[PDB]
Parts: sequence; structure tokens; C-alpha cells
Amino acid sequence: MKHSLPDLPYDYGALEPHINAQIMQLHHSKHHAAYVNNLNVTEEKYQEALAKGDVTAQIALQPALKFNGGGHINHSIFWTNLSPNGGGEPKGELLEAIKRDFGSFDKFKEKLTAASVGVQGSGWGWLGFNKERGHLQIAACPNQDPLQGTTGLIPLLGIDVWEHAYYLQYKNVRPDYLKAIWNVINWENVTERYMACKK
Amino acid sequence: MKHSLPDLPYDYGALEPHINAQIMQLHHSKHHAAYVNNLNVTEEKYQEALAKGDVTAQIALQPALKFNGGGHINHSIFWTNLSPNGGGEPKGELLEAIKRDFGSFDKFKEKLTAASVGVQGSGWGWLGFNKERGHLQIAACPNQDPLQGTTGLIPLLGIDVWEHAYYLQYKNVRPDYLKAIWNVINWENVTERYMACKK
Amino acid sequence: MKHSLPDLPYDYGALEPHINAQIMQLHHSKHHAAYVNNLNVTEEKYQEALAKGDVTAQIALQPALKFNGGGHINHSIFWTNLSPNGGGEPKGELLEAIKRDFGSFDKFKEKLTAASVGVQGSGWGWLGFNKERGHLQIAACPNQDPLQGTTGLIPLLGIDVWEHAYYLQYKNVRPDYLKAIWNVINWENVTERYMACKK
Amino acid sequence: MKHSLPDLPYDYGALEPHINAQIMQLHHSKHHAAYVNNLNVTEEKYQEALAKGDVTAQIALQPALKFNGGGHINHSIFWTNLSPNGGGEPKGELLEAIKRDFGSFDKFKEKLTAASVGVQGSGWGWLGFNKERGHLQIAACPNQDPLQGTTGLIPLLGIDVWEHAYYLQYKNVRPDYLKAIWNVINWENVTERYMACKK
Ligand SMILES: [Mn+2]
Ligand SMILES: [Mn+2]
Ligand SMILES: [Mn+2]
Ligand SMILES: [Mn+2]
Repeated sequence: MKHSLPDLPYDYGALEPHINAQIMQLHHSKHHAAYVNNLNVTEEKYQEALAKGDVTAQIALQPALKFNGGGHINHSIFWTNLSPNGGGEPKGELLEAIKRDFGSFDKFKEKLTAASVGVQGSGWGWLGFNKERGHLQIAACPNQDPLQGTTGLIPLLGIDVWEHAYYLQYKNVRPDYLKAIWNVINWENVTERYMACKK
Repeated sequence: MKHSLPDLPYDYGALEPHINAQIMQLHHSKHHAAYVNNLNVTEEKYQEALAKGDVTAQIALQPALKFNGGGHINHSIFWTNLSPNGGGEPKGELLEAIKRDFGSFDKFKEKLTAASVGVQGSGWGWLGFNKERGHLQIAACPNQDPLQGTTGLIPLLGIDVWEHAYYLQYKNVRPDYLKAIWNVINWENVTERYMACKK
Repeated sequence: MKHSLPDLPYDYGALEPHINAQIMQLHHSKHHAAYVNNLNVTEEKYQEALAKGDVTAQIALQPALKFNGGGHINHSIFWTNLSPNGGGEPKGELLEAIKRDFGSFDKFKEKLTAASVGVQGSGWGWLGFNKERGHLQIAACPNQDPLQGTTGLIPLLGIDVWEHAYYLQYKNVRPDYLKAIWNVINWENVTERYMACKK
Repeated sequence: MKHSLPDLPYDYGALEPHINAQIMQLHHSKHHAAYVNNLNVTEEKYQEALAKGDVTAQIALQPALKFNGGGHINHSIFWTNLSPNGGGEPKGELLEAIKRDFGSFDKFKEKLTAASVGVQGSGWGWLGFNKERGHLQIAACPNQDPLQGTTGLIPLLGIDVWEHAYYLQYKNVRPDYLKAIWNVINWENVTERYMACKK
């Protein structure tokens, strides 16, 4: 298919002072760019392996496909989850769901914060939608393992907790990065993803 | 190119009393057949996903491809590793390599036996060839994960220690199964795989 | 406090024709006994390592502790989940919860059956209780990994799908074993575990 | 036992300009300090669980013990592997082993460099000693999984490739950090670790 690096929907500095411009420029133009490129490389090798029926070659490529393929997915969603006009709380049916499933908005933040802080190593924190049960669910994933591909849950809000997402600004203090990132969350997109899961 | 269940090179009862016909008949005609057929199904689903660039669908299918693809691979080699004319010890350059890398033939047996008994759950014990280092190496693998695809080693001799491989005859006592199987090892084939990697 | 193999609450043949006596006799007196004894051995080695602060020795032993410790746990619950007076459906608050969380009793069976058949390799299928969310949840676990220790869910009903649990009687056809086992499920005990978590 | 943060054997800035002082101060006083403290917390909970025979509690703590316990080990070794007087190449029996097992010193650097660059996520690159085979071996480990505890190999040289080890200075360009770190390698310690493995 030939995957492409999506244009960022805002200037690299639109999220200051919560997430500085230096990070956004590295995260999009270097890190995300690397996942896409290698993903394109990986898929071409796999197409060859399928045509030859080289099952060994297919399995050796799996780690690279899940890693870079996941990277493309997770960051492509992540950018839309942030916005200079973001922050505050959601409204409408999403807020009603957060109240029902978690009790309140502040308790949801605490649990998703804890999931993101609890990730041991590199990974992501996620708010997702469980189609089968029809309710919200928090989950964490290691490295770039994607939410939907590995768990079946539909991503609504993702928090990147790889050190490159915050270290330059917040150093080892991951909890400050989590507290600041709530200021730029684009609940308008999260709502769309939530409403999309329902008929 | 569709994958097919290979014919067994000997009668189902050619390995009695070491491995009874009921095991060999179920192991080949029931267990192996299902991995192959399902692999063909998975490869069709995967090819569809690759053509659309659906990275989510590709990642969700990986387990079924590694499991059944590995199952097809592992059993296809396993059958060639056994023969009614087998047993005894190898000769030639293979025996010289086993002496050099493991000390003696009896020490290699202890090491591969120990690795195979050590599998916690289902898996396989393997003697393999490390191309980069140019020597023999034993490894164990879980479920139907294939050796070469996950480790880079070239499979020479595989021991299936899934319970369906022996339970009917030896029940829970895997060490009795391991003791019996050495009498039907096709050292003529193991040598062929070994000499092929060297040049 | 040393761990001990619990006595089976019924004769080895009390579950015929659903689970023959030969399976029950091997499963309890051979398989379960080994996990317990080895667990006692592992705990002694681990206690020695902890007292010396040998973190290396502690980490190297973790697999043996999770495997045999889980094996002891899982089987000790499994035996209580079966009874010759079992079968049929549950009643009371447990049945109401199954209807609310899964739709109906027949839908819960399909979901737990599907989860148990889906185990690739050895493992267990579980119905569990999520304390935080306060509802039922199905999960599968590999090898002898215990439910509560790895997921936080309280085990209510476990289905052992290790091949030694059924192969002698049903051979490779796990769906026949799953079909038969529902007739001996001790819904009286499953309820007791459920009501204990609620207050 | 009560583990303690070892004093660093040199000033935070003794490795400039290869590894700046800001990193060394964060890496030792914040990151390494966190692993120790939580490790002490984890071991106390485990001592309680062993005395009560709470096997569930033991397994729930395993991730925390391997993570922080490994962190203490890996960094405690890492500091001794660097030195302001470091760099260059080793001599004596270690260099002879590197020539025999890898071909040359430059080829060893390429392979250990590649292993360190290849780590997907957080982890470590290692040169180790295989006691059984009596030769050197390169391996990578994810997160803080320790070499000896998980593979049996004796650590000789470890390369920390967690992003916090280099990002502030080298940003996303991990390969530059690897090229620079060769300038401060304390081969005097690596030799001691190597000679210790031999009688
Ligand atoms: Mn990222
Ligand atoms: Mn098999
Ligand atoms: Mn069992
Ligand atoms: Mn570190």
C-alpha cells in the first residue's frame, strides 16, 4: 500500500508549554518517520515471502512488523489526540460513559495516569472501547504493540510513555509529563472515535 | 503454491514398540493436518490484509500464522528425523562435531534430553546449527514456534514433547518417551541437513 | 507451613462417563503431586536466596515457582469445580450476574468454551471476578500461570485444557472434552467463591 | 539484606565529552536509586508472602522483583564498566578470546554494536561468558531483565540502551552514543570479570 508519514495537524510548538516544540519535531520527523520507512521495508519483504511460501521468512519478520507497524498506528492516532485547543473535560455521551464506567472524570484520570506510570519500560497507556462488552476499558501495551491488533479494543485515547516523548523536558519525572498532557487532550477527536464504535 | 500435508515415509506402525501406531496415526493424520489446512486459511486472510495494507488485521493474525505455520514446519522435519532403520549413533563429520562441541555423544544426549524435559508446557527440543559461529547448539522452543524463524539456527534434530506426542503410551513420564525415541532417530537424515549447511 | 496435595473430594471414578477414572487418577496423583512437591523444593531454594539477598538466584528460580506454584493453585481449585452432583445451571445471584454480563447462560458457555479452545498450547480457561469493576470476566492463561497472580481477577471456574486433562479419552478433539465437562461442573462451589467476593 | 546504592567510582563529569555529567547524575542518583528503593520494598513484601505461603502474592511481585532487582544489578555493573581512563582495546587473554570467538576486535565491536542498536524498546546489550561452552557470547535483554538470571551467561560488558542513558545528549541517534561509549570502556574490569569465570 505504501504507508506515508501524515502531516501534523498543528505547528510543532502549538502545544507549548505543556509539550515543547523540540520534542514534537523529533517525535514526528525522526521517530514516527523511522517506523513508517521500516514498515514499508518490512511489508515488501513479507510480500516476497508469501509469494514463495517461505513461512520461516514470514515469522522472522513478525517482530519488525508489529514494532514498526504498531509505531505508525500509535503515533498516527496520538497526534489527533492532542490539540492546541485541547484540555478540560469531555461532554455529551463520552462523559456519561466515563461517569458510568469509572465513577467520575477525576477517577478516570487517576486510573489512566496510574496505568501510564506503571508501564515498565517503553509502551503506551490507552483508554479503549470494548465492543463485546460495550463499555470503556483502560489498558497498557509494551513497546509499540498496538491496542486493537493485540487486544481487540478500539483506541480512544493513547498516552505515549516512551522516554523520547518527554525526557528532554521532564527528565525522569514521568508523572509531571502525564499531569501536563491532560492540558492538550483533544476530546473532540476522542468523542468521534467513541461515537464511531456505536452504530 | 498451496501447502500440503506430506506423506509419512513409513507405515504408521514402523516405529513400534518405541512409538505405537495409534500415536503416529493421530499425530500425522489429525494434528499435522489441522495446522496445514489452517495455515492455508491464515495465509489467504493475511494476503488479503497485506494487499489492503490493513496493519491491524496483519498483526491480529500473526499468532495463527506462527502457530500453524510452525506446526507444519516442525512436524514436517520431525517425520524425517525418525526411521525404523534409525537408532544407534551418527558417523562422519556430524559425529566429529558432536564430540567437539559437546564432549561426547552421550553428553549431547544428556544435554538434548535435559532441554526437552525442561520444556515447561508444550514445545520442542532441538539440536541446531549456528551459521555465524559455525558450530552445533541445543535450544528449546515453546508451542509450535519454529527454530529457524525465531532464533536463526538451522534445525538438525527436533524432539516433539507436546503431550499428544507420547501421552497415550508413556502417560506423564516424558523421560521414558525420551529414552525410547533415541532408538528410531534417523541419523542419516540429520547428517544430510548438517552437511547441507557446510560447504 | 508446607504445601500438601489435597485429597480429592470424590472417588476417582465419580465423574464417569464424562471423565474416566484413569485420567482423574493420573491427573490428581501424578501431575498435581509433582507440582506441589517441587513447589516445596523451590520455596526452600527461594527462601535461602532471599535471606542472602541473592537477586540473581531469586530471578533464575521465578519460572519454577510460577509453574509449580501455579500448578498447585490451579488444580486445587479445579477439583473443587467438579462434582458428581454437578451439571445443569447455577441459580441465585450468580445466574443473575451471568445473564447481566454475558446475555444468557448459553452465551457464557459459548464464550468460555471459545476461550478454552483458543488456548494455543497448554493453559487454562477461566471465569473470573473483577473486583475493581464488580463484574464477571472470562480470561485464558498459558501453562500453569494462575489467574489471580497474573491478572488480579478472582478465579471462579477453571477449565484445564492441558492435553493430559483429556487426551486419553477424547484424543485431539478438545471440543468433545469441553462438551462433556459441563455436566459435572459444581455450580454450588462456583457460587460460594462468587458470594465470598461480594459483601 | 537491604540493598544500597553504590557510590560511583568517579565524578559525574569524568566521562565528558563522551557521556555528559548531566546524564551520569540523573542515571545514578535518580534512575538507579529508584530501582534499589523499590527493590527493598519488593523483597520485604515477598518475605511476608513466603512466611504466609501466599503463593499468589509471590507471583504478583515477580514482575517488580525482576524489573527493579535487575535494574540494581545491571547499573551496579555498568558503572564499573566505564572509566575516565578507559577506551582503546583490551590486552592479554581477553583479547585472545575476542579474536578466537569473533575473529577480531573490530568485528566484535560491530556485532555488539548491532545487538545494542537492534534492541526494540528498552533493554541492554551484553558481552557475556558461556560457562558450559567456555567461550564468549553476545546477547541482548529487554527492559532490566538481567543477563545471568535469565540466560546463565556471566556479564562481562553491558551497554545500557534505555533512552534515558543518552537521549539528552544524542537525542534519537542511538548509533552515535554507541560509537562514543567505546571511548570510556574500562577493559580492566571486563578482564577481571572474564578471568574470574576461569579457574
Ligand atoms: Mn513515541
Ligand atoms: Mn505434534
Ligand atoms: Mn493438569
Ligand atoms: Mn539505565
